Amino acid sequence: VRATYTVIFKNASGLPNGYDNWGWGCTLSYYGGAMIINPQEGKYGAVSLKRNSGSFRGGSLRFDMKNEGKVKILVENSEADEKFEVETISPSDEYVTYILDVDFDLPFDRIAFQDAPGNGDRIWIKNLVHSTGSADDFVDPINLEHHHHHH
Ligand code: NA
Repeated sequence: VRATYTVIFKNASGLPNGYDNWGWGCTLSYYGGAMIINPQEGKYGAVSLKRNSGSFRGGSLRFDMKNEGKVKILVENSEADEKFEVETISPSDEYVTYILDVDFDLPFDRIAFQDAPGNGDRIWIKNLVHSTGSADDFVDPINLEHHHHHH
């Protein structure tokens, strides 16, 4: 019952180690540790972070995000040709941390962030982690590693 946390990236200066991007309709740039998604207008651009090898199953996704528009979070199984909408996130000027249960009943090898309104709103992502356990049971190894010196 020990949860496995998989840190996908903290600060990004490029595509996460062991991942490719199998989305469309965006350009990517990296500054301030953020993966900066620039969707093109009219494309509903997505970044689909594709594991080179293996799959996650269930549990929960943790990440920081700011975004000028609504963002659709998905997981996908490449082999089964199956997508699952995890959540749609409202616009925010400031980074907000989300921890979201993945209720998909299949393994997933892809985690996607999509420009839902398709108007080209930018999206900024940092600190992407997967846990095998639930959102309520998530003990963030990222925030824990900031305050370890104190308590
Ligand atoms: Na844009």
